[PDB]
Amino acid sequence: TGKGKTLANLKLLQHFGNVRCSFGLGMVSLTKQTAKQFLDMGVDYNSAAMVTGFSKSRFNLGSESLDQDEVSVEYWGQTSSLSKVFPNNNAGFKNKKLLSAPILVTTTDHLVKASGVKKGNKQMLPYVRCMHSDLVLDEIDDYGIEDMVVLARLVYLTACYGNKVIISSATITPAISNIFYEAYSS
Amino acid sequence: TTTIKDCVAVTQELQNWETDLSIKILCYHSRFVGDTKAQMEEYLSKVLNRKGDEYKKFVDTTTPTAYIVVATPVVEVGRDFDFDWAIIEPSSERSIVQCAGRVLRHRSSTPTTHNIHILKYPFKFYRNSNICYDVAGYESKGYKLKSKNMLDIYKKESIVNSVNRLQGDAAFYTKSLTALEHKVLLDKLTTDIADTNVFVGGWQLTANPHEYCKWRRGTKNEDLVLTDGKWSGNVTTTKPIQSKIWRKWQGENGSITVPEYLLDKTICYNDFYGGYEN
Amino acid sequence: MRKFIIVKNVKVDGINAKSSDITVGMPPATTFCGLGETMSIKTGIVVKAVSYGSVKFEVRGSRFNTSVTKFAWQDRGNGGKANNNSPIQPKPLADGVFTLCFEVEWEDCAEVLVDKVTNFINTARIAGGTIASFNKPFVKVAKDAEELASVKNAMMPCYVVVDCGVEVNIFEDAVNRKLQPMVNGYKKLEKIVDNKHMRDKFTPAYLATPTYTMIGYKMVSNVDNFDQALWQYGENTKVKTIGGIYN
Amino acid sequence: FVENSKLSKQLFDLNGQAAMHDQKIGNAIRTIDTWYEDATTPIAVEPYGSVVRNGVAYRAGNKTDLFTLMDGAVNGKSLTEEDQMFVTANLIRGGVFGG
RNA sequence: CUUAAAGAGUCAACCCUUUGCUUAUCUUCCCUAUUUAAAUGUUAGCAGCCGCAUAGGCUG
DNA sequence: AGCAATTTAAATAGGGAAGATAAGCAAAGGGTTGACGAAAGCC
DNA sequence: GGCTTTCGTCAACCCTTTGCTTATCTTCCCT
Repeated sequence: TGKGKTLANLKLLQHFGNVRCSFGLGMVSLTKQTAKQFLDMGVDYNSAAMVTGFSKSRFNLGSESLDQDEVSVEYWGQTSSLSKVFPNNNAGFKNKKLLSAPILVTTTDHLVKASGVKKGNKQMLPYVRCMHSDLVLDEIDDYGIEDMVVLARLVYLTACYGNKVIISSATITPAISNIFYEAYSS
Repeated sequence: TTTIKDCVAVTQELQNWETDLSIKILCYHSRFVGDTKAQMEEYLSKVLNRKGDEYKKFVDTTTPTAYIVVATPVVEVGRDFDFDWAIIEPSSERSIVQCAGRVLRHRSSTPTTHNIHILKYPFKFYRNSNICYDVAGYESKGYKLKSKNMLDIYKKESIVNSVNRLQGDAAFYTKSLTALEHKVLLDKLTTDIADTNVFVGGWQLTANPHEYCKWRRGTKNEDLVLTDGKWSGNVTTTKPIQSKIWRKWQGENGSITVPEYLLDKTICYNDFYGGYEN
Repeated sequence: MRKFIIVKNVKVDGINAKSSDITVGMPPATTFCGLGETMSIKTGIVVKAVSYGSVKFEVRGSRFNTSVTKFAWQDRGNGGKANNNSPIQPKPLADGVFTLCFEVEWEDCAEVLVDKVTNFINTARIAGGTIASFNKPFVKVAKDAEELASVKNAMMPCYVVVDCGVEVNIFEDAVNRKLQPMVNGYKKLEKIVDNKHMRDKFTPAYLATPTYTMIGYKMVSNVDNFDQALWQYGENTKVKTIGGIYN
Repeated sequence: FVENSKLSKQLFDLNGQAAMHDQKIGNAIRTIDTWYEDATTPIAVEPYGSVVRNGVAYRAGNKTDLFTLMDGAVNGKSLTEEDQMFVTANLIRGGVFGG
C-alpha cells in the first residue's frame, strides 16, 4: 500500500493500447478514492464513470467552489452501440453509465451479477459489460469467501472473452492467487 | 476489536478507567447514522494523515494526550489511517497484517521496542470457548483451533508483515492462526466444481451457484431509520458516558443497519457509540 | 466429497443390552456397523461408516441389576417341565432413542435414497430391538470440512461415540481414566469345523472373544472432527473410527 | 430502618399518621443510668452502658457491666445501691443474659 | 442380516404418636428543582321564512 | 385533527445478638426362573 | 439302537446405592 497500485493498474492497461476496463472495488469510499486519483492525474469523465448504486447523501460542506474534490456522477462519456439491443434503450442514467463506460470505476456488485442471477434480466448488463471490457479487482482479500468465489467466477467469465484480469492484492495467499489463475486459465 | 458490543465494552471500560493518562476515546464501528458516520470518516482521514504536519491543527497536540480510536474491522479495510500504535483483538491473521498497515502507514521511522500489542484472547472466549475466532475470521465449525491461546497459535514476538500470509502453510492448522487461514482458503476456493465452488460447470445452467453461493451473504439486516431526530423502530436514544469522548458528531437523518437478531431488543442508538445490547 | 443420510430420533425398544459378557448397556459400534452392512445387503446402498448417537437410553432394571427376561419354553424335548417357569439365561433388555448417520455413496435423487433407507428401517432391528418410531431420514452432504460439520451438527441432539483407545487393559483404565468400555470388534480363537448348525454352510465361521476399546460419550456438536465419531469396519476383524483415537 | 426503598428518610407512619416507635419511647424511659464511671449525663439502661451515637459503651472493660454485677450479686458480693439499682433496671428493661 | 434369532414378573399392604422459640432492641442526621412559553389549525357550521318536502332558494 | 421540550443530579456510615434443644419404638417376607447324569419304559 | 420321559445329583455370596456429558447464535460489505 502507498505505492500507487491503481495507477499502476491503469498503466498496465494502457501499455497494451487504449484502456477499456472495469475497476471493481469494494466499498463506496474506495471507489471514490480511485475516482479522485483518476480525476486529478489524467482521466476526465468522457472516459471514466464512477458508479455507486445507492445515491448516498454524503455532501461536501464548507465551500462548494473551493472544493477541488468530491468526484460526482455525470458521465458525459460516449453511448455505446450496445444500448440499442438492451430493453427500452438500456435505461436512464445508471445503466448508460454501466454499459457505455470505457473505464468503469464501480462498486463490485455491479459486476458480480454477470455470472448469473436468480430472477430477472439483471445478468445481461454486467455480462455484456464484462464481455468487451477488462476486469481490475483491487484488494480481493477483504471480500468474503463466497464473495471471492463469485469474484473468481467473474474472472473466469471475463477471461472467457479474452479480456485481461488485473488482481491487485499485497497480502495474497497462494491459494487465492492460484484459484484466480485457474479461473483465468479456464 | 471484533464486533460492535465488544467495541462499546472496550470504550465503556476505558472511559471509566482511572489513570493519569489523558485518554480521549473515539468509537469507530459501522453501526452509525448517515450523518454521524460520514463525519467520523472525514475527521479521521484528516487527523491520521501523517505525510505532513497538517494534523497538528485538527487535534490538541500541545497537551500530552492519548488519542484512542476503538474500532471494529471497518478500520482495517480501505482506510488510509496512520496510528502511532495499535492494540488488536485477534480474529484472523489478515486482520493483524491490515492493522499493522494502519500503523506507520505514512511515516518511515522504525519502532524501537514494540508498536503492536496483540491481546491474549478474543473476547468471544468468555462467551463461547468452543469457537471464538469465527466473527471476522476464518475459524468456523468445520475448522476449529485445538487451542485458543495466542501463545500457542501465534508467535509471542513477531514482525508482522504480509510474509505469513504470502507463504502458505496447510500443516498444523489446528494450532496456528496462519495455517488455519490458509487451510480454509484452499478448502473453499478449490479447483473443483462442487456447487458453491469456483470451476462451476454444469451448474451454471442451474440456479444453484446464485442461491447457495450468495454474494455479500449477510444476516437478515433490517434498517432502523432516524428521521429528523426521531427514530423509527425500537431504538431509544441514550446518553453516553461523557468521560473521555474527544469528538462526538451529532446526527439527525440517516439510517442504522440492525441485524434481525438484535431487532428483538432495543438497539439503543447513541450519539457517541451506535448500537449495543443494554 | 462425502454424502450422508441421517435418521433422527430412532426410538427403539427391546434392545439386547448384553453387548458382551462384561458390557451391558448401549449397543457397541459393531452393532451399528452390522446394521450398516445389513442395508448394504438389503437395499444395495453400500455403506462405509455409521455415526450413531444416543438421544435417550435406559437399561431395563435397577441401578445395579438389569431386569431379566421371563424365558419361554421353546426348546424341543423338555415338555413336562413346561408347566414350571423356564430357566433364565442372562439377556438384559433396554430401550433407546438413537440418531444414526450413514456415510453412503449414491448416484440417484435423494428421494429414492430416503425411501430405500426408510424401507430398510421399517424392516430393520437395532440391536435386537424393534424400531418403535423414527423421523423421516434426510440427506446431507459433506463437500468440505465445514460441510462435514454441518452434517455433524444435524444429528443434534445425540451423544455420539468417540474412541479413546486402550492403554493397558479395560478394567484398569475404566476406573482410572473413567471412560466407557465397548466392543470394537472380536478376536478369532478357533476355526469352526461344524457348519451344520449355522446360518450358512459356506460362510467360514470362527469362535470369537470380543475385543474392547475404551470410548467416551461427547455431544455431536462438541466433537471437533466428525471422522472421530464415524465407525466403520476396519481390516483387523474389528471396527474403528475414521479419525482414529479421540484426543 | 430502610435499605432498598428509593427514598432517603422514611418516618414511622402508623396508618399514615406520623408516630414514633415504642422502643424510642422505652429507651427514653430507661435513660436513668447516671451511675457509671464518667457520669455526667443519664444514659439508657443497657447491659454494657452502650450508646450507638457516641460509639462507646460506658460500662465495658471496667468491671461494671450488668453481667459481672449479676454474677457478683448471685454469688454473694454485696451490690452497692446504685449498682443494685442498675442491675434491677436492666432486669426490668429485659434481655437475654446468658452465655 | 446388528452376542442375529426368542421370551407376561406378577401379587399384597394402617407410619405412627407426642410436642411453649422464647427473650431486649434510638435509624439519623443534611438539603434551592430551578428559567421560559401565541394553542394554532377559518374553531363554527347558526337564528326565520319562502315553501308539500327532512327537494330547492332567500334573509343577516 | 396532531401538537406535550431540553440538561442536571439521586447520600455518604454504622449495626445486622447469642443460648437452648433437634426422641425413643418396630416393621423391612419369600413364592418361580436346573443342566447334565442316570435308570427306564418305548418305538 | 436310539429315544424320550422322569427322577436323582451337586451345590453354597462380601458387598456398592449416580454421573457417564452437560446442545448446532453476526464482524465487514453494498445493494
